[PDB]
Amino acid sequence: EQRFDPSASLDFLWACIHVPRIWQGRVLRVQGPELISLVELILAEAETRSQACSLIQARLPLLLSCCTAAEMAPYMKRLSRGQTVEDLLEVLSDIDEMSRRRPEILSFFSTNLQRLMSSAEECCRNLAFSLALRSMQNSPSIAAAFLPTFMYCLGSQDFEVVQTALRNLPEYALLCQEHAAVLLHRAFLVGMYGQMDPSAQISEALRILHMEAVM
Amino acid sequence: VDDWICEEEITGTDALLRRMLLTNNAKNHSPKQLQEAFSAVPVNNTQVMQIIEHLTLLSASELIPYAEVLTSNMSQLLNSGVPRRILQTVNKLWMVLNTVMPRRLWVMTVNALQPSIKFVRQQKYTQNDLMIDPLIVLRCDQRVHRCPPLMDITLHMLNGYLLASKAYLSAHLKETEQTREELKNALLAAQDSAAVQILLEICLPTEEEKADNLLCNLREVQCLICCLLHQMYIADPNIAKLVHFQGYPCELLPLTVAGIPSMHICLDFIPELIAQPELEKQIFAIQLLSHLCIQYALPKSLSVARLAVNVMGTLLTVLTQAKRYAFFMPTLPSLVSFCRAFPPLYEDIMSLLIQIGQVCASDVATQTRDIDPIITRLQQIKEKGSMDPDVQLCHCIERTVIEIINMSVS
Amino acid sequence: LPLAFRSCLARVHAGTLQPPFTARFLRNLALLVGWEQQGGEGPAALGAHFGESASAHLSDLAPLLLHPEEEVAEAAASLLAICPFPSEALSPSQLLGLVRAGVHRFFASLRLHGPPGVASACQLLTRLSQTSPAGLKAVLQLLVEGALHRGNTELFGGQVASLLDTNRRHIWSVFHAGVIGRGLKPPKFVQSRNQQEVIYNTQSLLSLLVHCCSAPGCGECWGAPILSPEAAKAVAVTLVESVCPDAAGAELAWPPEEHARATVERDLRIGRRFREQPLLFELLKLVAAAPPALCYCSVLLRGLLAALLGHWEASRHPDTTHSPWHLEASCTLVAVMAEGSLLPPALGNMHEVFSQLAPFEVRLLLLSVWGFLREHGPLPQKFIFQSERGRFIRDFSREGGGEGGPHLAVLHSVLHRNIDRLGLFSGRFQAP
Amino acid sequence: DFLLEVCSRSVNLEKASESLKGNMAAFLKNVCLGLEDLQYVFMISSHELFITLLKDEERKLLVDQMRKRSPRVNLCIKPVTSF
Amino acid sequence: SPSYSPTSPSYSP
Amino acid sequence: NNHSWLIIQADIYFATNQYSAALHYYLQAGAVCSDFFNKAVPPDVYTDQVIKRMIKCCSLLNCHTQVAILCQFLREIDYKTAFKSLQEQNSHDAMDSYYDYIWDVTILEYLTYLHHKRGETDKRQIAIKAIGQTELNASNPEEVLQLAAQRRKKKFLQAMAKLYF
Amino acid sequence: GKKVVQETGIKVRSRGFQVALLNKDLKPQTFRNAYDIPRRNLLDHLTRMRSNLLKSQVHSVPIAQMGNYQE
Repeated sequence: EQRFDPSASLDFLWACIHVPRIWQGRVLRVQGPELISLVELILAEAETRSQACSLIQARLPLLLSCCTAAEMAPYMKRLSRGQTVEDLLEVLSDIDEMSRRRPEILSFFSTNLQRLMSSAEECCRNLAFSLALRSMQNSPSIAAAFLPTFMYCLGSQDFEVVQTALRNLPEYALLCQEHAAVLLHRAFLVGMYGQMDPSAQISEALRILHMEAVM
Repeated sequence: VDDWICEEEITGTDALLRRMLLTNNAKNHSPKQLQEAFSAVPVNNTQVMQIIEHLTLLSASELIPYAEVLTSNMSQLLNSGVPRRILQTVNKLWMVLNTVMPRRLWVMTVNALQPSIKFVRQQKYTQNDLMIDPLIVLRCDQRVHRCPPLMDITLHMLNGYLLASKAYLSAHLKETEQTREELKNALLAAQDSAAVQILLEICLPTEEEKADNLLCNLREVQCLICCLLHQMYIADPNIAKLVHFQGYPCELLPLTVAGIPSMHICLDFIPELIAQPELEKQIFAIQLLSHLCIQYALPKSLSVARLAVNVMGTLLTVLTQAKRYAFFMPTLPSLVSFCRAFPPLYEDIMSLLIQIGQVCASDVATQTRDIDPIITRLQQIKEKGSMDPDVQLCHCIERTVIEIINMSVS
Repeated sequence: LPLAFRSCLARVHAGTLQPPFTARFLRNLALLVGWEQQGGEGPAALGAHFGESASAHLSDLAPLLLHPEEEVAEAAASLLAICPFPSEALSPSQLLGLVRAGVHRFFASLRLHGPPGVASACQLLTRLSQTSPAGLKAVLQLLVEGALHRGNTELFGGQVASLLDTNRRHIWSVFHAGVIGRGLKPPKFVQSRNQQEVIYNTQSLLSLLVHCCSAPGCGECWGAPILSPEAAKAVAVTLVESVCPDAAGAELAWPPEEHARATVERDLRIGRRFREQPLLFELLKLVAAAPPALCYCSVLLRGLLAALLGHWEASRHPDTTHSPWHLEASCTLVAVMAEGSLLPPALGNMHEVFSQLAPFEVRLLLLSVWGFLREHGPLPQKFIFQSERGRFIRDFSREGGGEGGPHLAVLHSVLHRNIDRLGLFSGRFQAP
Repeated sequence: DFLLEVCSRSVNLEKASESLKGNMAAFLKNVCLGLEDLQYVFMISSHELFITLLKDEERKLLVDQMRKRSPRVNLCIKPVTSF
Repeated sequence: SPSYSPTSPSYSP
Repeated sequence: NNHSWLIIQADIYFATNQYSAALHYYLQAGAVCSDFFNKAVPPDVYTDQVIKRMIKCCSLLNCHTQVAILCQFLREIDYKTAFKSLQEQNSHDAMDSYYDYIWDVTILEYLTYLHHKRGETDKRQIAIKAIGQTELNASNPEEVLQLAAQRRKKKFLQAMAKLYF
Repeated sequence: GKKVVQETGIKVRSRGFQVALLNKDLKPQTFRNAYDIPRRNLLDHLTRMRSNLLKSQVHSVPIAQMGNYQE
């Protein structure tokens, strides 16, 4: 209901927040429908002034205060059916040279690199992390798709997998940046309830995350 | 100075209003008439509005006969529904009367603001009694503690009697002379510290009102008390050092740091306070530095923050398990503020948090546990009583690193 | 299926798959594994191996018992109760994690849902106890330790602004010279739990322990499976380590009665521990059901007996009913030692008359019990494994004076002295 | 059935007060809980004392919460075909 | 000095 | 559950400086040979080499009180390594909470001296209380001492099993 | 005798400051130093100091001298 004048109402609220007895010698919480009624009161003030945006900008502090794939098919088949370490290593390396040539081909190998991400032995697992992070350096949308396999590698029973996930932790935290709280929390809890010291990696990730946080 | 700078002229509006309104010669206004207005059992606020609004036009020399009727009816002004304008006007008239008759007026106001449970409750408070024990002025009706116009009056009397007790003690010392200087200085320092501690306990949100933090009477009382403490810390920083060595509840710490601008000198003795043998002093020093680093991000504040991190790292290896719990449960939230003020401290804070967490997981593994947090090493971010202290400390470590990561990501 | 399970559990252990979908996946997998286990033409034609593929992820499913969401925890429990173990073995890390998560789930569901809600955890713990003797020892030790913790003991009836008003209260010096401590103590920590729910929580715990302790695998329609003496020995040693951990008198044979004043503090600690936790008596009754196992609780029995003897020393009451806990503890102690066949049936029946005696007669009777256990001793080599029924048997006749030769004299003298009240009880203490 | 018949002869209904009835019905519930075979759960649940003692609304809850312990699962195994 | 903020401008005589 | 293969895996992890993994598999082998450390671990599985490598792994994880406890597992107690590790002040293993697992009077004497030297009066009182136990008296008749050592071995190894898996 | 006095410190490590300890010969000069007064009894000690200074510890004799018959 438009019973009250919006100009007098907003002026009264703004003066009630800024009573000089409250701030002498030196932030009010409102409910849901209260904040709603405030925002269409501000809108109603905007339309009754429109009969520009300066008064809306002046009322903003109060609302702030109240609130090709065909040529890669044999490589897919060799990487999927690789049983020995020799076959997996040679097909991962063969992907690696032409990824250094053509970086866009790595999107076809995404989930299969996710499978090789938690590999038991060291060289193809490190190569899987390298090729994966190279794939994610291009498209940030790929970063959320590697979250379950990265948190699985952090919480894996295999200790080598945990170490190689912790080594690539700051690069992945930089690449993802919307799941970085859960990632660094998992890294800490792996370090805390394990016997690892990921404080250097977590500190570097937190520092750089702060550096693009202040931008 | 506050009792003297009020006599300074502003714009000539008061002399103009006096000349244009006091010449109405409506001489019905009198101490007897105002007393009859107060003493009405069906009390009307309108008549006392009219009388004291007329009284504001009077000079201080001619407001003398109204002192008794103004003071002795101040107990009725706390009676749950007295309008704010009556209280503000009475405070204004008391401030006017303070410039011409303060030695009498303070005694009358102290006698008026007693709880009055008994017939008198020591109405024989003399000036000598209040100069002997200035803390008498804090033994008021206890409804004044949420009445800001009477907090102004009682803080004025408290500051005055605290100043007067020094002169009284010097006079008694010279009279009884016919060392004791050290004992007098210790008594004065302890007296001011006790006054500050009682004032800070008044600022606490008592549990009767606990079960809008900005538009309440408590906020105005907190601001008045913070102003008085700012003046007293400026007058004697040793009182601030003594009070922070004594310590106050940590709920008052954001209020004292934000509201008292002279709290930045606490960084001078926080290195001294953190070296105290008692664990509570070190806990309070770390909690105080936590808010001071947010308020003032100085290079010396960073140096003291590094010192506090080193002290916590050393006390991790000095304290026993019960002492580790009792020390690290209050001081762990200070690390979030240390990381917020100083992003270079990330490496030290995270290494310290790894060390505390790995220490505290080991004695979790030592005894059998009702909830076993070692299995729950793979947990997601949870939403923001009889549990084991070690598991509670582990959850505190996890919560603090959660807040640190959330703060640094944002 | 292995790839599908790995992808699902990777999404579970990350922030993905919000817990309603986690619970749905877990209970659907439980439905699939159960459906394959009730195998007809369906599971045979499909050939899915749901249980075998789910067995490869027990290290991922085990932390889900510790999930804060209740539906996720109970779905994980229902899955793990029927999911087969890996065909090769369980790893010690895997087995220990499964047992720890299982006992936590058991106590959590006992606290929350009561006895109806513990079925999945009981089934999982029973299956884990039958994998290996190490698994059985782990299950029993962690169950008893969790049941005797400061938490989970109320389930089984176990026991449990100064300056402002200081100035407002006050040549006007204070009357007192100081304060003794920190003022008055808080008015205790008294609490009350329902006796019925304590009884049935105890029944749930002891039924799980009996299922773990019994030998799996008609032996008559009225017979009972034999409780394994090794499992009850594990319960006995974790009882001894939980109650009296120091075990300076850990040798099984009993010392002279003059050694009771040497260990008053330890024995009073044992007695206070037994008073605070009534579950300890039930655990001794469970141990005593297997005959050789109560020999390993000899330190606990001797300590409780010496504490009771010290109580009956100082009892100035003319009768015994003014000490109800001590009376029923003496009766239960004699009943357990008779049930575990550390006492002959004639000497093991004196607990029936304990309510009709003054404290010095029952003290003398317990001293005669101490004398018999000195002369005979609770030793496992006294027990002969009767392979006909599979139970160890203590034959007191072959020991020599095993029917209480000199020890029944004090009992008969006590009956004779109080014959006006103990006359009708004379049939319980006959020679045959 | 011997346990149930001892349960019947030792209760003395319509004179046993609320204390014995509640204890005895709780015992019947908790011995139903420990039964691994569900036919035994109907064997106790079909007894006149079990129906008489508890309620008319929690007996159905108990029998469904025991039926859901080991549910019967039916699933189609023939792959889909729109022929 | 307690009367001046740490970030207050310094006085150079 | 093949203890020899678990020992081989632990040795492989120890060779590649994976000390936490090495402790994990050494404790897995010890839990295999006993029944989760309910019996004594046979000396042909925890030989002096295996206990020494567990000592080295606990040293390189800065769990120095665990080093002191594992030093007295050997046939002759290695007082040199225990005294060297107890002097360390960067510990990650709940230092005074593990003093219950120390049954040797000499190590506790060194701990009391070390806490008195550094002014750690509370840990000094804890160590004095640990020495002041009648079951830990060195003049106990050689079977009370053996059972005290065995029960502390069982409790400590179960604590390490809980910590590392 | 009287030539060997021991004082200890925590010696806070960097990753010369020290943390003081509760000294046995603390000798709290509470009537002469206001910093020695605990907050828990600040008001009672305050009014005791006020009574002491105006016109209006002891009995901690070390046991062997508290029953001095001849002295």
